[PDB]
Amino acid sequence: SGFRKMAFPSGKVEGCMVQVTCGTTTLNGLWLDDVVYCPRHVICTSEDMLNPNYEDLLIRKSNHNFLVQAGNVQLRVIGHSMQNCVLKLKVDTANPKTPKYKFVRIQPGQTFSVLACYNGSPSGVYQCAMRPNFTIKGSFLNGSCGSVGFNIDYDCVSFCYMHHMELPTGVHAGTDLEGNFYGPFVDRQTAQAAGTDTTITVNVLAWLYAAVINGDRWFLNRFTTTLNDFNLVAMKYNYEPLTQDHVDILGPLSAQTGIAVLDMCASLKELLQNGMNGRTILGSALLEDEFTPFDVVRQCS
Amino acid sequence: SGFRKMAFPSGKVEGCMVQVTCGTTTLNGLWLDDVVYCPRHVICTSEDMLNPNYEDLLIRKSNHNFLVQAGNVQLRVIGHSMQNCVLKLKVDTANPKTPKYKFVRIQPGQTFSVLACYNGSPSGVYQCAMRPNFTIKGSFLNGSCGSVGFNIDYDCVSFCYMHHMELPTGVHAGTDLEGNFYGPFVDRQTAQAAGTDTTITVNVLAWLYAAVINGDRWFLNRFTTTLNDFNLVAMKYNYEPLTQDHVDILGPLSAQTGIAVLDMCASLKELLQNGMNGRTILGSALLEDEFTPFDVVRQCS
Ligand SMILES: c1ccc(-n2cnnn2)cc1
Ligand SMILES: [Cl-]
Ligand SMILES: [Cl-]
Repeated sequence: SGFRKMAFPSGKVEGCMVQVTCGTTTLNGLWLDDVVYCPRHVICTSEDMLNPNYEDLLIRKSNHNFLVQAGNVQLRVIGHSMQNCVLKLKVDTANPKTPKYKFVRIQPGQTFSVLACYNGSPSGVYQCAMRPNFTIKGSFLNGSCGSVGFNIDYDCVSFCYMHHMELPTGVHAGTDLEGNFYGPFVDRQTAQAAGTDTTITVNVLAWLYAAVINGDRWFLNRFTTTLNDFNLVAMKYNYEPLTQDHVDILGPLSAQTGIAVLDMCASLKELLQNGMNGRTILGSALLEDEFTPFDVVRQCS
Repeated sequence: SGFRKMAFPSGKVEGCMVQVTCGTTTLNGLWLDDVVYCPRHVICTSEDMLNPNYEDLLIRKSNHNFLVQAGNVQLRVIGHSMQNCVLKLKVDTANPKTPKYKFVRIQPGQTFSVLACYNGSPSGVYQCAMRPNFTIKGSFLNGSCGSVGFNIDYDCVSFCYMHHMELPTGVHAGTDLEGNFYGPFVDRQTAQAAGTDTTITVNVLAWLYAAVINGDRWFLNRFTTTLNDFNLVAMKYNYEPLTQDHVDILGPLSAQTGIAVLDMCASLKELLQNGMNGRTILGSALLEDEFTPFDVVRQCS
């Protein structure tokens, strides 16, 4: 028993991280087979921050303008191209530690592991969720650009996030591995701000199911609710709408615990009105929204 | 910016994990140089566990009683002995992936990373503190015995923990890598309970520094206090005594923020007496005590 924010083992991603330099700028890159992937903003200088013309800046570069380094080894670049907001440096060696892998774009609510890295060297690993406003709440300092997010299901690494920038409220924005941004953001230093965030309702419900599995029952009640009345209440606390999709997805946890989805919704409505009155759930005094239904089954018996 | 609970990158340890079987029991082992380390309880039947004599059960075993699998490869056991509550299985092959390592014993209040494993295969990684009552709050299911805890300093892995059991309240107990238990526990099926736990004061203060550095400041105040006055409030609230050594360790952070420890104690005093007056600090409605000063300095600089 127990329940914790748990990241994937990071070893397979570790053997892929390198350092990319261009001009006076150093950040991280991702070395798979004979390609290194990194943010395209590595090629910008001082007055290329507001309105860069990336196609114009790239055509002016030669291969020897890019210094790639894996530990002590210097890799040698033999070609370059751009795909959306990601740069692809072709190199003369294939990475011997390349795992089985794939690129996947995730949706709001999904979780993944981040491997934070500086100068091509891993620093730590933690779990994040894609927020409804298309940002993540991470821990990134100067030099962390090019760090990646991933899942590992059944020995295959799925890459889903590459870090590009921090927004004014202290939250983080990036792309998939095909270089398309999550949300309406752009790789320019013009003023930009995230939309107001909301709580991920389906995830909170999954976590209440986890608490019941781990032996907590104090917050249940004898009521139920319609799906519509639930949504009218929950939106007044900045919770995301629960859909029939989400109801279907909680079917297995429902069946294991014998508490119907709409009964558990009634419990959530009550918690929102009352708070916790000194108690905790799985060691938390807030309602947690960064564990998916799939994360709950994986971690629990 | 941002602040997250973060494990060390786990790859140097992932390369050391194997499966060990004796009769019908399977669990995890640690393969370093030409030895495999695992809990001595692997040799026990259900009935043995009620009241085991390990001296006698062990002399009755031989090398071929133990099956050791690294991936799909059998390791041959050529010797066997016991050190305290850990079994040492000598094998014919040195681990080509052995990192630079040593065995260390940690103190209460110190943190470390856990690599949860099942049938010799790494499953997840998370951070824990050694509680004052010598348990940890982990997440473990059957088959997790022999999973290990560790820190990394430069290139050197310091191994500090091996998982042995779950207590009735859902918390976890284990040994160092020399087989000595943390806390007053024994490796048998008998009645055992965790002592009443206490809050780690110096860590709570570290986390208040992290909050301030990340722009959370509401809980600050004009006041200061004394070690003596504070300690008498702490004793009442089941907080550990704060010592002059703790005050010194927090030195870098006092400097960085301009808030002195005894100033921060006044803030903490009010929070214990009054409450959080609703709010949250770094996304928590609890006072968090599982981050050390080093953890905070590491992450934030
Ligand atoms: C704009 C956005 C992000 C960055 N950085 C990424 N890693 N360090 N800095 C630099 C300029
Ligand atoms: Cl998804
Ligand atoms: Cl309220």
